[PDB]
Amino acid sequence: KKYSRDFLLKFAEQFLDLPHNFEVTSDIESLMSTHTN
Amino acid sequence: QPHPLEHSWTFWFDNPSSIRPIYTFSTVEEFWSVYNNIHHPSKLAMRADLYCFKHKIEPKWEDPVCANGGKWTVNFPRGKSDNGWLYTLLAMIGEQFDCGDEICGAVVNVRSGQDKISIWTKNASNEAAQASIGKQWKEFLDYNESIGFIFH
Repeated sequence: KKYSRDFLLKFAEQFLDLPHNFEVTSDIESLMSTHTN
Repeated sequence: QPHPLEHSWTFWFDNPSSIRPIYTFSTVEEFWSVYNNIHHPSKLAMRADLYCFKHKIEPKWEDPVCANGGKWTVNFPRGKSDNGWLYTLLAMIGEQFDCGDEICGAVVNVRSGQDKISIWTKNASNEAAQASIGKQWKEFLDYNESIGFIFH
């Protein structure tokens, strides 16, 4: 499975929502974007 | 129908205020879902390290094949590494390196005077594979100057 940069970028704006199984613990709150979805 | 990546990849984070796994993603859609919700390097705290390594490769002493291997490093002005980091990630997960089987993962180190991005590789003594990775990375980035290689 190979994907060019332009092919990967075609999906970028279509997936703004954090996965529901992504756990945001207190010690990694500083990693999260200022705005999350 | 999601687009599976050839490998699963794990983000790891070393918070300055040690190295913790964040999330393992296995598709293009999962990559963007996470990438669009974590800070780009321009907004990470000083002394933070953000890692993206192939699943089950720890960026630690636990995996000497990678920990004692090669490292390709590029320096950016502080806050000017965002595109270099993204393009490095897309090249890795997209399996665009001819010698990508030697690539373990990449890390961005946010520091006071500069942002550093490194690719950790296996088989540092394979001169041809390391040269191929360094040359291709400079093409993926189109960087004018210093791409440095280190071997322990």
